[PDB]
Amino acid sequence: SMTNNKYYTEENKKKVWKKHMIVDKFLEQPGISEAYLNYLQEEIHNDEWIGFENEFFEELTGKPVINV
Amino acid sequence: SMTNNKYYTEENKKKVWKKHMIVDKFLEQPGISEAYLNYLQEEIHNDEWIGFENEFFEELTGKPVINV
Ligand SMILES: [Ca+2]
Repeated sequence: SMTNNKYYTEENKKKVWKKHMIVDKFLEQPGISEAYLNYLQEEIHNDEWIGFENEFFEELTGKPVINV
Repeated sequence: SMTNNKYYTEENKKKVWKKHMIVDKFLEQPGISEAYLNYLQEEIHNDEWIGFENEFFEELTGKPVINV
């Protein structure tokens, strides 16, 4: 969670990996998953997300979070 | 699956990085942020989260997701 390639350190990569594992469980909780869907349905049209087309597509259509 | 270092590839690191930015804005929405901190309060005790205590602490006390 930062747009700076300078902060894109493998230590921060691991930090972010683990925090995403934590929040992923929260997103699957009933109610929350629907409000998250509503958020994405709104956010996918927000042109501030330059270059995130593919990640918005994967989250909205329920594609896996990572590539196995 | 995110626990297996076999998939800790660089493509997956970047994918997680960008998806975590998307999810971070949702967690700042009013209502959701409270529900998330409640979730964290409950879940910190579960043994699934052994060795995630630093991340739970950072998320619980409003630390930046990455160091910076
Ligand atoms: Ca809806």
